[PDB]
Amino acid sequence: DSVDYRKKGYVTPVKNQGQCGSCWAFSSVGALEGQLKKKTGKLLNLSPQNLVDCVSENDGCGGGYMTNAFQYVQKNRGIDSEDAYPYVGQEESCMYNPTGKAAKCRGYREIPEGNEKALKRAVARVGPVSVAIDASLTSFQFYSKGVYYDESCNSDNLNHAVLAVGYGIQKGNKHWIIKNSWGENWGNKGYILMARNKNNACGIANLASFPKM
Ligand SMILES: N#Cc1nc(CCCN2CCCCC2)cc(C2CCCCCC2)n1
Repeated sequence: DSVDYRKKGYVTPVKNQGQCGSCWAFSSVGALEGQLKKKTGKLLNLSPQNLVDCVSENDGCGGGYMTNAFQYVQKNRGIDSEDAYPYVGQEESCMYNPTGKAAKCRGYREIPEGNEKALKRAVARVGPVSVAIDASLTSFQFYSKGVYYDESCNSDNLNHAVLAVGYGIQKGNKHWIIKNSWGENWGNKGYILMARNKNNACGIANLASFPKM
């Protein structure tokens, strides 16, 4: 009763957003990449920078919503690849070119708010899902091993965007496998296991969505 999409080729390497508020763009490109692999049998790194620069409804390096990024890729008729529109860590003018186009989107669906059952179904039936969490605690930041649970985590304080790449159980502890964008150096090779079915720990199911392809 588990899945790990890193084993299935749905997940690109861990990235480092640096000192830009673009976690949302990495979340979005990660969910898009998964769907590229689901639909086509192959994926590639997609461009966070395209999103930071071209999604005007978001705040570039000052934050943004994944749903807005998916809406943008749909309306735009594409998103460039990372290699075609590479990541520079700051907002620049929108320089999207359809010649670099690597993925398309025909909408998105939002998981019902606070429902981890629905989220589990979504991860099983779609693949990697974009989620948002309270990552503000010192204990999240210094995570290294095991299943992260902190009683101080605030589910109404969503301040960081990440990506659910699977679920399972470790040492009796149900978990979400979370891909972050703080470099491979952070956590466990850029990954964190977060508590699953512990009353929506850190608001994991409060802002969950995936792109349609
Ligand atoms: N990276 C990323 C990222 N950075 C910010 C900027 C805040 C900077 N802030 C400055 C003071 C210290 C704490 C961080 C906001 C968000 C999103 C949160 C998750 C869901 C809703 C969408 C917005 N993500």
